[PDB]
Amino acid sequence: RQWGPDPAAV
Amino acid sequence: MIQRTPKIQVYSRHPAENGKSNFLNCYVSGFHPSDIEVDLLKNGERIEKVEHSDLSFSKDWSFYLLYYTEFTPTEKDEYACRVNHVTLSQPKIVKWDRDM
Amino acid sequence: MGSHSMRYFFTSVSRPGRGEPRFIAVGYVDDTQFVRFDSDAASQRMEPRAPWIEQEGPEYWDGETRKVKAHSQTHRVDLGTLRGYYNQSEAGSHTVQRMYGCDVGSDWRFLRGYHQYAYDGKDYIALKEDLRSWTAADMAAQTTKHKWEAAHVAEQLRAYLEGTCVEWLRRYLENGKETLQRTDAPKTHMTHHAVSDHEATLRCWALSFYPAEITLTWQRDGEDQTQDTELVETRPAGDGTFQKWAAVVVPSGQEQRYTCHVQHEGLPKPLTLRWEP
Repeated sequence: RQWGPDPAAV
Repeated sequence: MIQRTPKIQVYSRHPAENGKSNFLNCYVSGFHPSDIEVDLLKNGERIEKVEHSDLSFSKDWSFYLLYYTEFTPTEKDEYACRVNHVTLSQPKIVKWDRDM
Repeated sequence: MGSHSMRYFFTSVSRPGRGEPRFIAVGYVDDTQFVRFDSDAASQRMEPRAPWIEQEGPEYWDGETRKVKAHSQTHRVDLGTLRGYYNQSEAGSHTVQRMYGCDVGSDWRFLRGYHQYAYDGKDYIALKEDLRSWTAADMAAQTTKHKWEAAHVAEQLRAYLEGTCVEWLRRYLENGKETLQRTDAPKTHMTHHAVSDHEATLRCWALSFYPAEITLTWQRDGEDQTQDTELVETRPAGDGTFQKWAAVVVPSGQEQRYTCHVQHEGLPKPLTLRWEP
């Protein structure tokens, strides 16, 4: 199961 | 940035026995960037039915892929893996040795 | 088996010529790949790569697809941001990589978590072991670190790594236990290759093993030897197992002094092989 909802942008 | 050239191993899934079906593998690793061209050859001719694994990478960020096809080794047929990458002037050909 | 991991790997490659970055995501439990996404594949879905994940229902696949597509868009943005941070031309292709995951230890509880990010194949930013602080490699990554600190990104990641990640790793380990919790000890043998009238090569083979972690060593009269040896990189067989070999050159007639020692999770005690066939 992935980390969500969405990684923070760099 | 870095360009790292691929390492190449050419080998069979199972111990090679002349006349018996098997799988021929070309494992390319340690490369960067990921764009790469890999063919398996039989007597110098490209094999069309070749498949490959999904792109992944190692602890040092370098990439690795397995290319493979079903084959039947014989005494006289020669197999090889041909690789092109930005780090190579010309494609690199590595002959399959059944003892390696 | 006695520690386990779940890891996700992501690669985005920009295409300055035309279109969006190439994006490839893969997930593993230990050394078993179980899901993929490829932005160039027709499905545009997260896809199964192991039989034991196929039983997850539609809500799972929808959620995992949504997450992975959002992630791809984030790397698309990142590739533009990074080109600006580094004052790079629009003309060249560049790469983002991310890996994150969690380990359970021998007690089946959380052991550690990690999250690492790279630009053009070099470290960029990484979560420290404490899951609270970041390591930034340079002043571009230091800009990201300040951003992520102010947005409490580490707290959100930590909750995942200690919670959901561990829980779902345990679920997969059980659902796939027939293979995931089976150790395949290496099938070992030795070959002998004359190099001259005076010397021979002994090659110690380890085949069809899982997991990939293995140690092959040679000893002469019971003492480790690395001179006159060669070891190949552990390699996939293509059926989910791995292969390796180690070789030593020896004086013809003295083969029996040499022993190959094989350590692997599937072996209760290390094996010792000796040329005396």
